[PDB]
Amino acid sequence: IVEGSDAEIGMSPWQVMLFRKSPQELLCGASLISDRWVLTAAHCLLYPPWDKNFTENDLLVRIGKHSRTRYERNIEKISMLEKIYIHPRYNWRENLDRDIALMKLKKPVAFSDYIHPVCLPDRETAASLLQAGYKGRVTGWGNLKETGQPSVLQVVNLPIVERPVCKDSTRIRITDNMFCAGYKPDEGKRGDACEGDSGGPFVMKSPFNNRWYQMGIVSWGEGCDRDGKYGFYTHVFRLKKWIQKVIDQFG
Amino acid sequence: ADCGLRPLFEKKSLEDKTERELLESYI
Amino acid sequence: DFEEIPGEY
Ligand SMILES: CCCNC(=O)[C@@H]1CCCN1C(=O)[C@H](N)C(c1ccccc1)c1ccccc1
Ligand code: NA
Repeated sequence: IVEGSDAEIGMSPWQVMLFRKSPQELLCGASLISDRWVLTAAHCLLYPPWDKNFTENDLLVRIGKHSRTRYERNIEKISMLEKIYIHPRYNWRENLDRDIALMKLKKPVAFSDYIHPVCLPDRETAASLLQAGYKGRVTGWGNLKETGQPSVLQVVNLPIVERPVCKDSTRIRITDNMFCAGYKPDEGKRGDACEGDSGGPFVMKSPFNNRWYQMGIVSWGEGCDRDGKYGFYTHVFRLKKWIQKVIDQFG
Repeated sequence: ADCGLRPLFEKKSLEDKTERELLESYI
Repeated sequence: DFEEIPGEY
């Protein structure tokens, strides 16, 4: 996260770290959606241009974390993957369309003060909140700058951007399964996701029921916090049918 | 269920330092 | 710079 701030303790209890076993390193962010299911970006698990194709056994999920590097004894829980599910129409060749993946955990994780699932939006939630100018929140342990690493989880609040503005900022073909967020040059305020924040949640707090919903998944950008560029997010509600199908079949 | 309600915030009626900025944007 | 995690994992 570029131009964010240190998270408060328990501020993002659904935040998940995807951790590579060997070499031991941060792979991506992710989110907890129930006691056995974790959501992330497909490109965290499968991206042939970079020779990325992880299997279950290559990764661990670490839940309830704050410190990036510390083993948070008595606070974090480390879980093993039972199965990975990548959207079958994930477009890694072109534009990261449908950049979404689910991971089923071997055992349920116990909820705590630091570990708790985020809600997924329904149609009404999406319609009311996914509006230009409405702000959401993005969190992760990714780079602090484009071209280093935070000691603790970082947070930044960013406004959703009008679709014509998103399209005009980029040469990538934008789809309905994506939205963009970030401040414009004239707005003065800054912030963006960066390398290692991928797969992390973009969340909004409903003013109707005061619950946090995951509206987006950190998907792609062009640099980090560059003037005139925006961060792009997987549109969670647009893919909820696939999410539900997977959970209904395999849960 | 209890999704989206944080033990250290919503469940205790404590607000985090910047959630108000989100609310103020929901115009 | 990651601290080692328990062997159980
Ligand atoms: C914090 C987000 C991190 N996520 C990532 O790093 C992703 C992983 C794959 C590359 N990627 C990018 O964000 C590129 N940087 C992006 C791009 C490349 C060139 C010019 C404009 C956009 C891209 C967009 C769509 C398809 C391919 C590549
Ligand atoms: Na920008």
